[PDB]
Amino acid sequence: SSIQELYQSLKEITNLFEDRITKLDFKHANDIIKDRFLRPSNALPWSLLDMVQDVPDYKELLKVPDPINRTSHKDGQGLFDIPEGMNRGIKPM
Amino acid sequence: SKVFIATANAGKAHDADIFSVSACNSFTVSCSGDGYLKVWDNKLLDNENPKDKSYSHFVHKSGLHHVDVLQAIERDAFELCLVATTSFSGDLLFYRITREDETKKVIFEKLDLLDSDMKKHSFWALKWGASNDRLLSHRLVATDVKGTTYIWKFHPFNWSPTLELQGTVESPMTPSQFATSVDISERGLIATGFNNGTVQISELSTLRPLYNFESQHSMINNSNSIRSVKFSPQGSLLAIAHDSNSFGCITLYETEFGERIGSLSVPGEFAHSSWVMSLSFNDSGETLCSAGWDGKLRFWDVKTKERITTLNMHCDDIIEEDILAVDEHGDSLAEPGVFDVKFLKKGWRSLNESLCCVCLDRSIRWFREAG
Amino acid sequence: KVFIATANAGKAHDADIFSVSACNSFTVSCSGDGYLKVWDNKLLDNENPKDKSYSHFVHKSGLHHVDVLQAIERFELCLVATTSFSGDLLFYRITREDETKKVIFEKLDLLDSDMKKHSFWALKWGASNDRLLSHRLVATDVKGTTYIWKFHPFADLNWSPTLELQGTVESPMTPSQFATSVDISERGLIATGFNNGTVQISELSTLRPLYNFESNNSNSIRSVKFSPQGSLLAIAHDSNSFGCITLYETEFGERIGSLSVPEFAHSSWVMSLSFNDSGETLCSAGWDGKLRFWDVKTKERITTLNMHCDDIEDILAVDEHGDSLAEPGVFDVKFLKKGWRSGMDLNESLCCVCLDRSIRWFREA
Amino acid sequence: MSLLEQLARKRISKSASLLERLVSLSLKLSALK
Amino acid sequence: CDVGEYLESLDILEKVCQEAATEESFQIGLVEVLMRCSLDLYSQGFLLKSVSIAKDTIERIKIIISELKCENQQVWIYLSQVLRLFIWIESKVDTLPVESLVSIFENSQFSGSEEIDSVDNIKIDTLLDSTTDDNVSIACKFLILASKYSVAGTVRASYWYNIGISELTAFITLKEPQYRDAAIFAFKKSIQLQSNTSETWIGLGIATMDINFRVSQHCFIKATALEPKATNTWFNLAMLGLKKKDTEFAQQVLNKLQSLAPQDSSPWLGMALILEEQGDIIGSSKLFAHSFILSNGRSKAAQFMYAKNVLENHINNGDDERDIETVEKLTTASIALEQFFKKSPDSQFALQCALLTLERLHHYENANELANRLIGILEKKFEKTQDERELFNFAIIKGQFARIHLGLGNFELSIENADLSQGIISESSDEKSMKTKISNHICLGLSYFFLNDFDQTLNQFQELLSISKDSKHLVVLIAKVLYDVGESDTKEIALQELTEYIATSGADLLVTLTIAAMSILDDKREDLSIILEELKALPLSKQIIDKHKDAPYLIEEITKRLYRNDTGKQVWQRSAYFFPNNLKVWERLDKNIQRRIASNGQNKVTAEEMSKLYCESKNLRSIQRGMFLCPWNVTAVKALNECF
Repeated sequence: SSIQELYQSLKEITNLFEDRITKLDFKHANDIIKDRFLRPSNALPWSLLDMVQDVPDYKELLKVPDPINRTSHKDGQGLFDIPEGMNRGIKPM
Repeated sequence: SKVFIATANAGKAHDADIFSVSACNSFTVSCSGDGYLKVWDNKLLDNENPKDKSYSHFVHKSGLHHVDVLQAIERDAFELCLVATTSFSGDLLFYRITREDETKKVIFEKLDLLDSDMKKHSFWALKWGASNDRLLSHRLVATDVKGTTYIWKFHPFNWSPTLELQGTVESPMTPSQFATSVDISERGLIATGFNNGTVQISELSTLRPLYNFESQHSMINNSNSIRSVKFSPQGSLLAIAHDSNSFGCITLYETEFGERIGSLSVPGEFAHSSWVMSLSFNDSGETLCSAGWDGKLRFWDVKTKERITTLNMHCDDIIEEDILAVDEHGDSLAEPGVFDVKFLKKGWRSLNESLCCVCLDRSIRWFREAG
Repeated sequence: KVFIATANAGKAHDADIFSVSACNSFTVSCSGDGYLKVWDNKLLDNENPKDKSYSHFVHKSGLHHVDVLQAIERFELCLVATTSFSGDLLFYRITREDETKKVIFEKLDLLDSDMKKHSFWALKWGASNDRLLSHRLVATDVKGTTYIWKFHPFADLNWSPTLELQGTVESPMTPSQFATSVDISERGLIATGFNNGTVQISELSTLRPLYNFESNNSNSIRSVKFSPQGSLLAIAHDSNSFGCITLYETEFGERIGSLSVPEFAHSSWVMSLSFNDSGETLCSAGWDGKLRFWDVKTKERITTLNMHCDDIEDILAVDEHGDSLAEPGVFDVKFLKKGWRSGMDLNESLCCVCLDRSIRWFREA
Repeated sequence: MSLLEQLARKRISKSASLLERLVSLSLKLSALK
Repeated sequence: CDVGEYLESLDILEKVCQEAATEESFQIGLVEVLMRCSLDLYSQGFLLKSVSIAKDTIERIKIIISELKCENQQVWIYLSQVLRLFIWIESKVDTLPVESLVSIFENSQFSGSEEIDSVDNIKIDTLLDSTTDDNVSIACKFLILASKYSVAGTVRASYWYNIGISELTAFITLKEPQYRDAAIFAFKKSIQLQSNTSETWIGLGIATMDINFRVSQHCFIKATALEPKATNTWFNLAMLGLKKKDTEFAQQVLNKLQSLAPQDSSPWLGMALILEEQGDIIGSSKLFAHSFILSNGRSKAAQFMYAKNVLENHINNGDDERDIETVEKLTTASIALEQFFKKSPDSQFALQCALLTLERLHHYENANELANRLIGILEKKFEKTQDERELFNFAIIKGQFARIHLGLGNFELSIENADLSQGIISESSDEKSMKTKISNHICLGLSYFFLNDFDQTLNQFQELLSISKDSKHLVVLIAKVLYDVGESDTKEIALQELTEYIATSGADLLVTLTIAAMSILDDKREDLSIILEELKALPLSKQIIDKHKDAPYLIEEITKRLYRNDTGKQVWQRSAYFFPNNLKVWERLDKNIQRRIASNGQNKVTAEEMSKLYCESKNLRSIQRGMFLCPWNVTAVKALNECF
């Protein structure tokens, strides 16, 4: 029932279009049940990984300015404290 | 932002699904599952029915799923035109296309180019390679169901065509897989795609492997299958259309160093909601068109990896007597899927670029770029 | 307020009883064994209901939806439409034998070969009121499309039935969803519910959508109902293994309020809804085995009936795991108008099909 | 054998009761010195 | 060059330079075009070609400096720009031409200013005399040295700004205070010569985010004042506010940035972090996905955050292997992390996340390499610093690596690694080590099972596992192994264990399903009736959770095996009534409905399943379509063969 044998069988077909109907008919249950429910597997299922697996710098999100080639409103102790279009500034918490 | 507008349609062109389309300067050809090769004239006047300038030929009962055309000026005056198709039974067939001066009708003349031994293989894909100063002769490549690739050299000569087998390339894995795709580059490279998500690059001159890409992270055995491989006409880029389970993805690779550049996605990284069926580059190679099972044509900018525009297919876009809104079982064809798509050069469909696609409603549609 | 049992038929079907419907002459039930059963309403003072019962095998895959249309044309018309698990919309004509009162079923072929290739799920008959000249039938398919027909009993009094398709209404969302419930209003409105909690209201006059709604594991819409008089839409939808009821005003689509008991109405899913003739009382069938009656204006519970104990403080009690302490129950419920059922006449009636494969009848005292 | 591995090797119910009966750059720089 | 074409310009310049290899300008222009091409390739995403062009540029620069004996600021700036490519593409940092670089740095005649060298401590002699120095540190030192040799105050200001930028890059990459101090010194020197620069202010503000929030806030305001049409300074302000735990300020700034300049992934990433801080999970996940999608592949922070979020959301969620969407998300996370490793390898957190993701995806071949790299990293870290706390992490990674070998079929290696991990963790007494102990016991038991079928030590390890914890899935696994042994006593003990779990704890579906399967396979017609009556009384919640319909399947099997009639379709009818939009339900009832339910995106289906649905229409057109979808499907080819 190998695919190569089936393809070799196809090669025996020799010469208006017709929509023909196939003649194919569309133990086994025991094998399916054993595979689904009672077969220990080499690879651990997600249920056991759910039990044995444990999950493990702001300067990295910024952009450093590029090099430059030139050849070919309020205040406080001298420091700005409020940005433009804003009303508070910064307050650590 | 490019704009594409419909120019000609033809509904119910074939009696079954149209799986592939190919075009040349003189005409466009399509193949379908009903076993017919249909020729559509490119030199069609405005406001003329494409079906009037049509010619048909019966090839095989099992049906056809691939087609390609090779047209060239071989001698100073000789005209060459060949069509190669693979059937559902696994046969590779060749035909010659000629015309009369009396009535300009197309003549189909069968060619026997394969030897006895080569006829026992089941072929799936095919592709033509024209001579454009890379080598003196034309070439034909094809893949079989056992994972092997075949390379031929075609000699037109007195009319005596011969196919000389240059060699074969076997699959890089054991057990062998299914070779679903193949392509040829101008620089002389061969790309073959497999059903497990593996694509292999080999040299045309020496027939030796160079790269072996894997794009799959699979728990299901064949949930990552490669559907289309396309080489960029100008650069060293390769486009891979593969399957993510329930999705369609396009990945870009560079063939000079063998690196994964990135993926195409619209706002995971997925290009189409359903599986991507076909890919096509334009003449410049700066635009890529993808056909999807979701019934859309999407155009991408290759340089910026960004989508440019989208075309939606409707069954009502067709002559009202050639509209197929329901198939033989009763399913709705309101937004039919697209099987194949192809770019046409300027001056072929009479300037600017043109485009053709075949959809799930047994319709063939032509579009042209505005501007 | 108090409801008293009148008749009870146990082990009526050989599978699940999914739907029930009634008219002035009989109550009709459908089951998963593919049978239609007709129960004569004009029962005696004390008689076993199975004596007046008639069965008919319809389809091998079973049946889950049923509805009956009764009207006087000019002639007595009684027509039953049912839906099969295979997706077939089937029509039967109900007649009575003159001599022996035996019930005769006649199958009708109203759909052409093109229309018989769809998969239908829900259906609903639209009676001819003062606003509507002809009877109408609405049905939904597994792809979310709603179909509207017109029924013509006569030709050009010759009996020649004909179903004329007015048009279709597409689902309001892409990708489409499963259309699970449908209803038609006497004023000319159509409501359609979907499996994701969306309700769409369209117009019968011109067949275009009016507006849309949105109502966590399960969120399916189980039943959409229109008030017999006035502008009111009642929707039964699922919480996570819980039942909810919400009311909408149905002119511009404004939420009015929900029905709740100590915001859920039932411990399990709410299976069906049914307004009475006046529209002032609403009954709910739940998968916890109870029927709850509500006051529409007050939005407060009136009474509760238990299908597991005849003897009749009401809370939604659940165990440690979160499951209801009450066992599974009613599939479907339906009000029967005054005078429909013969007995000791001037009171509303009720019908109920349960998981025990039994059908129960109640009368208000 | 790694230092960690050497150090580690130098340092070194009713349910159950029912079962009873059964790198390069530095090297290059040094070499070129 | 300035418009996009480099190949033609490169060919023109190479042809020009061949017969005129005596003029400085020709080679300098060739170097400039090569550098710009390499940077454009890096921006496009051609990393290997970028490093190749960078190596060629460095060789040409060596030729210029040594053979031609020429010097200029432009060539040094070009070299500094080229050297950044090796640091950015850290996966290829070992291809740095150290010989050419040292020859170039030795052939120059440099005066030397000690003002910056006192804090920098970076010199040619110190770089040459290096012992146990990482590749990245050497690359950063070479970048700083290249920036330092480029010797009204405009040029001096640019020179100091370049030095400060290089020192900031080294400080961010290596995380050492001396580089930060040197960067601050260089920026202070640069500002004193030309204040209206708008980029030395940004660098100064980044350099002092942690030292002082007031100084860092004075910057990013002057920078905005000197140049208002930029979104980077506002993002820096938002990040500074987020570092100082000021959520409202950062949220307001990020909302302003989103309104003004959409299609930029950085504000979305910042808002994702903000919402994650506030305890919101769903909105943070949506923002992370949006930020990942918007950036294509130009941001690795977005890739890392998306992968981490996906792993966090699907690590104890009770998922099933048959969930197609979860597999899609895990595959996307794996690909994103694979692209992340081309620029930032040797990161422990990302490596552990990738190992977990690959373990859940059953990709053990790549997990082996990742685990080997992680083990090497841990060993090198212990060699550098001899803290003994590394043993615990070492043992946990050993347990991971033992789990990896089990899936590859290497049972002896699993036994070895699990024994080592158990030996280290034997003290334990911590909840973190309990999972590792359970994992080691499971691995040892299964390895002893599959290795020559040796059962005594298997039983000992399963006894230890049961003593450590009495869980549902552990009991199911033990029962499965005992049943697979095949002896009568083992089957009896497995059934008894399952029944005692049912008695001791509450009722369950998985244990009931296993008992049903054992009864069916052994054909115990006495217990089958009780199993059937227990399976037909499931509550509604358990039916909602059972979205793959195992219970109706087993109910139908038992019904058809016992009563020998077609009664098993009633459970499927009720499941269809309750869940009409489920693909698994309609298989036994109607195939036309099943085909339409998964056609136009109504349900998520794979190509193989769609091909199977097409071929079941039993006509030539549908069979041809299904075979076109999956030509390797045996049933499609059989149907096509039987058509003729």
